[PDB]
Amino acid sequence: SQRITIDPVTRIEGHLRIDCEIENGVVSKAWASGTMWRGMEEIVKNRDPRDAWMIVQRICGVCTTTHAISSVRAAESALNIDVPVNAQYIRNIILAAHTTHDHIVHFYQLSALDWVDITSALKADPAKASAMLNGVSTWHLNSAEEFTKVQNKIKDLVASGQLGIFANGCWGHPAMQLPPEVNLIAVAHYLQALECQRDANRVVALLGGKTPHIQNLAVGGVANPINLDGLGVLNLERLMYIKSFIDKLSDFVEQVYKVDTAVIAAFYPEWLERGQGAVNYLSAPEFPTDGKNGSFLFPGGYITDADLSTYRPITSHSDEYLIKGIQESAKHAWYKDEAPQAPWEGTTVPDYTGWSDDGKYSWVKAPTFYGKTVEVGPLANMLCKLAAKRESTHAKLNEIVAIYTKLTGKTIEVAQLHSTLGRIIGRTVHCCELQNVLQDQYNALIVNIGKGDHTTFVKPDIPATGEFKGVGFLEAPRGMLSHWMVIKDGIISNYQAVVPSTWNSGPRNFNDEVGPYERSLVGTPIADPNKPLEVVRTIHSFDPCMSCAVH
Amino acid sequence: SQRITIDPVTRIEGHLRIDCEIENGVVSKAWASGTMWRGMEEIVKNRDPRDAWMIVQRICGVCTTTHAISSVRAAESALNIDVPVNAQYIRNIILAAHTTHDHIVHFYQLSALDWVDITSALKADPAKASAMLNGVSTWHLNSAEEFTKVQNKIKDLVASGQLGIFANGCWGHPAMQLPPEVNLIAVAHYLQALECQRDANRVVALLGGKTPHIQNLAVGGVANPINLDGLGVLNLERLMYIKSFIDKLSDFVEQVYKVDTAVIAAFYPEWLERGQGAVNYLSAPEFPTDGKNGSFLFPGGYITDADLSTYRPITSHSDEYLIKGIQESAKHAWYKDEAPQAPWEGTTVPDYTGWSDDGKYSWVKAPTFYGKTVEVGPLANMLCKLAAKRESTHAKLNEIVAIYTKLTGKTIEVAQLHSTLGRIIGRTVHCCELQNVLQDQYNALIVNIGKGDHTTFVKPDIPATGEFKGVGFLEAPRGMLSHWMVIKDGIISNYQAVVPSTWNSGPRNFNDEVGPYERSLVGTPIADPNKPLEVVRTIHSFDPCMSCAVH
Amino acid sequence: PQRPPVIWIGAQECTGCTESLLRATHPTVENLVLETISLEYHEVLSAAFGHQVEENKHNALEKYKGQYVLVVDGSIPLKDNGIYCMVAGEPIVDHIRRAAEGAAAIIAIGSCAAWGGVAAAGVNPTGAVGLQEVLPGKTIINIPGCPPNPHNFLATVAHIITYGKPPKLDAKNRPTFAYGRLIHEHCERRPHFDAGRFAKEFGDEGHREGWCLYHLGCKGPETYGNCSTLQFCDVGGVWPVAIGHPCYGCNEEGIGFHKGIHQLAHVEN
Amino acid sequence: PQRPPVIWIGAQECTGCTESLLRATHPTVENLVLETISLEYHEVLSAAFGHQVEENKHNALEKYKGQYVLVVDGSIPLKDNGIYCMVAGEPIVDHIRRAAEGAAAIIAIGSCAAWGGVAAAGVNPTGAVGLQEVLPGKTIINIPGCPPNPHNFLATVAHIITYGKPPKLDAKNRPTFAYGRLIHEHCERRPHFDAGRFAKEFGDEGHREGWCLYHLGCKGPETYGNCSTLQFCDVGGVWPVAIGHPCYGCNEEGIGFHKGIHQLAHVEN
Ligand code: SF4
Ligand code: SF4
Ligand code: SF4
Ligand code: SF4
Ligand code: F3S
Ligand code: F3S
Ligand SMILES: [Mg+2]
Ligand SMILES: [Mg+2]
Ligand code: NA
Ligand code: NA
Repeated sequence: SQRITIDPVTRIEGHLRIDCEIENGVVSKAWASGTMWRGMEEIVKNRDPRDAWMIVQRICGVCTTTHAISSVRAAESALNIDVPVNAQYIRNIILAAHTTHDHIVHFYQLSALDWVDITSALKADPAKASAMLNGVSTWHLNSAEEFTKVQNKIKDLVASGQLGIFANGCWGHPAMQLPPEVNLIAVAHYLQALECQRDANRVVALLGGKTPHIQNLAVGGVANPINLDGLGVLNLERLMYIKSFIDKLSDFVEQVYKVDTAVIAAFYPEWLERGQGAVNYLSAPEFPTDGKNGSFLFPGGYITDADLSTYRPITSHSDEYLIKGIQESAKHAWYKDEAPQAPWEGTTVPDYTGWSDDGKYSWVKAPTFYGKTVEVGPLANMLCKLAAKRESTHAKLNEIVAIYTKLTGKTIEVAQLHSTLGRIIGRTVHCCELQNVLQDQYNALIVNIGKGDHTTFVKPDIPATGEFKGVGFLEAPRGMLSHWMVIKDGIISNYQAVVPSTWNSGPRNFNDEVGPYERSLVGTPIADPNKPLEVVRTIHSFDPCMSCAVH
Repeated sequence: SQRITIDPVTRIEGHLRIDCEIENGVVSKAWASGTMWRGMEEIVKNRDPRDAWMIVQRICGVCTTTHAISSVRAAESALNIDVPVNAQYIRNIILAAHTTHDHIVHFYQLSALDWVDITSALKADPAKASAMLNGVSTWHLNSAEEFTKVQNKIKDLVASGQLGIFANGCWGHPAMQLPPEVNLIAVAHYLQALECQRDANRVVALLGGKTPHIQNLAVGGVANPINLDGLGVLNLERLMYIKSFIDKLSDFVEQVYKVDTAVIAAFYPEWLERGQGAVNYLSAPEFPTDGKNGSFLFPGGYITDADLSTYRPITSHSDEYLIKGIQESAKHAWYKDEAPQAPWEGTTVPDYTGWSDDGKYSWVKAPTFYGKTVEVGPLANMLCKLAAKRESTHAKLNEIVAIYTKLTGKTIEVAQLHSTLGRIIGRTVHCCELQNVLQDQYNALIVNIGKGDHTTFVKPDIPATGEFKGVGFLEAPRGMLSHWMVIKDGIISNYQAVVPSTWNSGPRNFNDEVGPYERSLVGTPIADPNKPLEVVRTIHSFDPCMSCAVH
Repeated sequence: PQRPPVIWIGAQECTGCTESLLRATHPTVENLVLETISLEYHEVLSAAFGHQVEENKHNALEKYKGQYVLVVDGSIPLKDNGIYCMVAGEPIVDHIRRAAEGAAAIIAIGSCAAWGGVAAAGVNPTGAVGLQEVLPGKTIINIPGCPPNPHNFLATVAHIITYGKPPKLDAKNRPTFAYGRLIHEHCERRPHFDAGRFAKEFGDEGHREGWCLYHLGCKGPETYGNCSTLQFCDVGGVWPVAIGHPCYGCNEEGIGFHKGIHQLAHVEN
Repeated sequence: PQRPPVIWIGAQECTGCTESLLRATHPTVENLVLETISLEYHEVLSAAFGHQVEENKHNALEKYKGQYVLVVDGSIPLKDNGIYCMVAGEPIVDHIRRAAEGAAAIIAIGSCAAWGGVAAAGVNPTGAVGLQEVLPGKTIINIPGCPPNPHNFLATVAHIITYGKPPKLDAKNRPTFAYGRLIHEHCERRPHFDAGRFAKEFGDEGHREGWCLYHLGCKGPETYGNCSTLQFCDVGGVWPVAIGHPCYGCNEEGIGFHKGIHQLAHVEN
């Protein structure tokens, strides 16, 4: 009956429009729409397979690195290349460090202001705020004096009359539930997060050559020259520099981010009871550690009917079960060919017809796995790891829940993870586990170099004739990413990307079934239809990236 | 009567031996001895005047920059050169940033372990340590959690059985008077100081080309090329980077260093009542801001009879009163010529005869000012500024005293500044005032460039015949520095440096009057003649640099 | 005191140019938005969303007319009447033209806004073009790169703020302090190029000695920028060539995204 | 867990080499002394003094015999039986010979210890010599510079700790990763040198465009080092030539402290 539109949705990447039908004050139906297209799949066509990664990395600069690594993995798949183990270590360090930056920025810079009221922070007693965290965190930057400095920054900003990016936010909104002291704590951590994410990106830069957009990859390995005794190359001094930044990340992740996740949950417990996007979940394994593109540190898998006992593990990037299940349809997207297509047969022919609620309404295609809708991302990857009985994932989850229980006296069951907060918890768990990946892979690299292996690259043999098909999987910060390359007579004849936000933000599918964003919103109460904070909270929990979704 | 030797004195620069006679548990007589000589004055002889600064900068790497600037000032003096004002701004920023690093390192890394017992810090309650700073400092890194992390570092170091540089210190010595909590506070700040001094040196590096040992000077100005629109030169981006580091210094200096000075004084009241080294004080004016080598930001002058009402201002580096008064005697030093020598007629002919109590016992010459023994350094510079009624100096001193009062209920009068703690307070005051110098001189540079002045260098004419004499004064971290150059037929025919630690550490002079170190020790109580911590406390307060003293 | 207003509009962008601000150190992003400028509109960071954020934009465009710096990130798609980038139900080109009317200065940040970039490469599916083409009567300051070092942008803005005028620009309206010289004309591997010391394959002996990357396809000889000097991320020694990969020419129209990675700089096929 | 022991002896030093550690970032000096090594003796930082610090030296020599890295800073004066540098009443040459006998590795840090440096320049008043001259039978690792970038030293020590042997050395026993190439053979101003674009005076037009400094007396053509690549202080873009002053050849025997600042490369005196 009552229809609202949110366009643009802010604090995401790219251009997203959300519509909701509201019945009796609650969302009864929703539409997600990506409103910008570039045609990156077409732009990369007819080129040397080796060129693709530099072009398609530009699908997105928020999740920089991801499309680059997926693209080289796709060409390596097509050409049957075994990546040298040193190149795996380097790719793994880059991906883990990037994802650390990515998750931190998402929780604080992109998401926190959905839950945090900066004007309420002005009312806080900084001494009280500090005392609240006594015995809750060991973080060294939670003093009343630190909180006072932060509070004065907010005061100065407000007093200036130029709130800028903080202007006209949901200050005073009924759904803002934190006490003033907790709002102040959150703003202090928001600012501290900026330093931590910078350190994570210094790791990425030292191996990538810069960030955003790394430039050290190759079909066949990496471009870093390993030589301990070389001037101007990747030597021991450079490796020590990389290690110095890796060592700076864990304290913030464990003592601030992990803790804030539980604190938010404690003050917003009903958000463990809404925002479910799907009953099926899919994740790819990640961080290969052998010389044959396998032996992943993280397992992947497929779960149906929100039931962990259905878990089907995926531990190979050439698993035909995974490869053969994936299709996309443009029944409700602005493309010409509407029947479901497997990506090796995919087309991307624009057919813009304007937004309509029962027709085509998005530039995002609707992917399916064996014809079903699936949620991807840190919730999917967490649930797969729990189902796989990975001790580290259980322990990390239990740590967050323990803080929650200390604050509330209540517990969190697996059933409650299928929710807006569960999704956020999955992301935090991922970030925590990635710190071990960084330490492990750095050490593996140092050890392997000591065994006399400086190999970083194997030259591809690209046949001048014949057809070759390849797919590169990657578990990106937002979920399972796959690039699909067909090579014919030495050049790219088809290229299709199916991106995690494509899965989550996709419009109604070939069977008219809603995607995760659209499903997650049904049931959401709206205090003010003019300022639908509650919608934005759930959508942000998926960490939308529309340049990724649409490409 | 017991005779003791301290050799080597550690936590200074260079090689120092101190001997003391002890009577009835108190030092009755002392000898200070510089035990290493290089002959830097002779090494630089017979060279082009332009070359001197790169060589004599190597007199010392602790007070790097200082000899470099003094040397070019001496050549500029001899050749009648007016230094471009932009070169003055740049020299000033370098000297001020360097001195900030220098003073911070002296208070913490060099001196703190005279007053702080790290083993006692193990006994501290971190929560009580944090609490006692409530209302004392606004610093954001004084939480119980920060102090706990620090205490654990000390604990792990001690548990290892490898105390390294912290082994066999004056732990448990009866003259250690801080409570466990304050020891822990000091160790935390010792570690935090290392980051602040690094930021100070990043300012120096961006203008100097590196540090230690800058490489941007010239007789005639500086080698920095100012061009806001140039690639690879000193442009607006580089200036912004410099400013970003300048801005990071003030909080630590004001909220940690300044506060800890008062904290130490609070627990060591009798150290405001001993350690006087002289009744006469000398300082040079510093930080010229015009195009004629003058208009100094900091005044200088001469005080006698420990009485500020005797103050004689010195406002020019060409002041004949200052120039004509300075002499050095080698009666008690290991050189051949013993009568007092004006530095333009000075000689440095080695004559090593070994140690003699009544004869020669040091490589340091004994300087005098019109025959008087004089203390130089931050105590001298503070007293001159107080005498001149410099508001900023009085204000900063008063702020330190107010913290002291909060802790003790006592105050500090000018009479008490002639002491070991007074000397330390003078250094802290200097460091605080330098932060405004940095802000002022950076802004002056930006403004001047905006007016269209990009001039940085005037090429000197070195006459091929004739004799020219010059003197370059500089108020260095340890006090008044002077380089004296004679040019004859286009080359250096004599070079003599009279260095701040030469004044303070000088042995008995031509009339057998002891130098400031030697005087300052008379009256010092000694708990343990084998571990004379009390002597070391007073000697360290002068910030000895023996490579400087002897050269 | 009041801070100078900046309005930031994203067209066909990947958000890499905004992300570059998160790596900046002089100023850092927090000092930028709290102390140096007033970021009046930016969709990535704004607390407000939907109707409220467009309200912020309108309010800013009116309140600071004649005084704001307009920054555009991304290419502008001309094909099919602008429908390939629609925000709040309107082609982005209309948002841009309206904002440009009251701008004190206009900056195209990134190669996409500067000259079309990757979105305009290949067959150019959306008819993407650079900002100058959309605003023919306006002076546009171009800061190319994919993305540029954030300080190429920040020092340009600082020059406008501090001295009241844009920095000196070249014939392509790029600031000379950052784009006034070819990378190859200020590259530390030039001695290797001169001597004939070239890497031929990643991981070979020359590559592992830090030799010149020309024969791996380095586009430094035809690309203007400061990548070899300013470099990236302010940690020292970090740019693509230093890491071991040839310059791809991402700053330069017709090089980046057009020439193959391993295509030589003197090869135009 | 135990840390590798290091014994640091200062001879005729200016303390610049120790000061370089305070600029280091990987490791920082605090991480160095608490995590990376056990600094068993160092007079600049030691809490103990006099008899107690000498006790520390003796105890460490005995406890760690065969295990410690010996580092010497400064030249050793041979004239007049060693009296130009006396510590605890003994010539420094004896302290050094004593410590050298039980060392697992020996490093001469700085140009003074490496080859005599500034102290041995001019008429050499004290008969100053480098460490290898004092210890003819021992393998000495030379890490020259006045002072060197601290990571030239730290990464050498790390190689010894991590891989159990020194890094690859050149003919002068300098680690190749830091000293294996002339500065001029990896200098970003080489394109200007090639084109005859030379600064002639500080502040002239070419100087203010970042041109080559050869004719200002740059000793890059005859000096081995990593100053143009690793640079200094880890902030990016900081080394003498980048700041606008010629290399003085401080790394290189017979160049630094011998030749005039403005004397040209290959010209003798
Ligand atoms: S320029 Fe490169 S980075 Fe900046 S937006 Fe266009 S694509 Fe993303
Ligand atoms: S080709 Fe590339 S690597 Fe070689 S010198 Fe030129 S810019 Fe440098
Ligand atoms: S080398 Fe240069 S810096 Fe190191 S000690 Fe000798 S003089 Fe001081
Ligand atoms: S002479 Fe000096 S500045 Fe010129 S290219 Fe050689 S090393 Fe670089
Ligand atoms: S690819 Fe781009 S980032 Fe610089 S090194 Fe080349 S212009
Ligand atoms: S003077 Fe020395 S520091 Fe490097 S640039 Fe030249 S070798
Ligand atoms: Mg696709
Ligand atoms: Mg002298
Ligand atoms: Na709730
Ligand atoms: Na006392």
